[PDB]
Amino acid sequence: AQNPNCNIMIFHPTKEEFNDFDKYIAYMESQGAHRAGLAKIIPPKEWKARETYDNISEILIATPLQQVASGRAGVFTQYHKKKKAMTVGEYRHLANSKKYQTPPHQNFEDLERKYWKNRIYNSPIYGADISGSLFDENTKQWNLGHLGTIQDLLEKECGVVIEGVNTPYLYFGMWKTTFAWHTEDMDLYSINYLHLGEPKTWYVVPPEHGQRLERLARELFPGSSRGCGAFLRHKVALISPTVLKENGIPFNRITQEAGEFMVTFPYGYHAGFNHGFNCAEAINFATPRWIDYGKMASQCSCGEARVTFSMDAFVRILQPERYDLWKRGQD
Ligand SMILES: O=C(O)CNC(=O)C(=O)O
Ligand SMILES: [Mg+2]
Ligand code: NI
Ligand SMILES: [Zn+2]
Repeated sequence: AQNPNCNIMIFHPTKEEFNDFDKYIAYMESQGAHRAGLAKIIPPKEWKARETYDNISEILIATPLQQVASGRAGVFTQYHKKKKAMTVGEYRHLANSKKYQTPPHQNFEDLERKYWKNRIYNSPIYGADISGSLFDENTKQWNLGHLGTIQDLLEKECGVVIEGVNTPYLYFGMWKTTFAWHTEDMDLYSINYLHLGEPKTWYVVPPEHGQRLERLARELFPGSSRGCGAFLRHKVALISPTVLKENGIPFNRITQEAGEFMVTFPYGYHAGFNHGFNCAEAINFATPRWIDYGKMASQCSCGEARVTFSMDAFVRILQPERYDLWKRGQD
């Protein structure tokens, strides 16, 4: 069995290997990359996402979100307070202001220490889930707006034609912006490209050990667990690496820098934080190996998780028994 310790693997495809996206995902899996839940892909030196980032300041962040924490430094939840719209240029200036800018630090490890010590005492502002793309239309390799769609994959694998679409989303981050512990909708893959700016640190639990993280989370967040048998789908709970180590939960960590891709694999729980002003693009995708995970994915039916239109068909076809309850939670 490849990669039996479930380490995060880093790949360096050549320009020729970068042509066929599906093939390269299946190659990474042949080497055991999915066992970690997360892999890093460094593009060949000849590749670029677009020519420059000099003209993105007029993109609108319609609903910036202030991430307010509650709890203790290593075990907290966050809620998102809506703020007035602002452009990317306005947000960049805000991120770089004295109130929000990255503090002085020695290296990534020191900054990670500072994040876990101090995150809860501040409320950073995040642009999230902004439909759009920064890939040039002429970029033919690993262009996150030109991937094979999940609806087409389900049709190819299972024969059923379904409604829905699959487009990418932009994220604008700042120091301490935080992504809570979660798997993807319907335990899909994700891919994330860091277009510009400061890094993103990731934490990940191997898919084979995801239920260990869920059990800890039910212990640490006991009211939330009583409210919903899949409350991590709310995407609000944080647990630090120190707490995970104290409780014997298997995980790994890695820092993504600008110009790098990260792939998350089905049922790989992940969380993390941004180091400073940055812009990322991400999208969900499927492969044939996903189908079995989609069929078994938990679902939130309490009303909290609310998700895209296109998840309807996935639940309806892959999880017909759960469909009526889940749709009630959508309405
Ligand atoms: O840019 C981001 O914070 C969100 N990314 C993830 O959880 C992911 O791509 O799966
Ligand atoms: Mg612009
Ligand atoms: Ni994710
Ligand atoms: Zn719920």
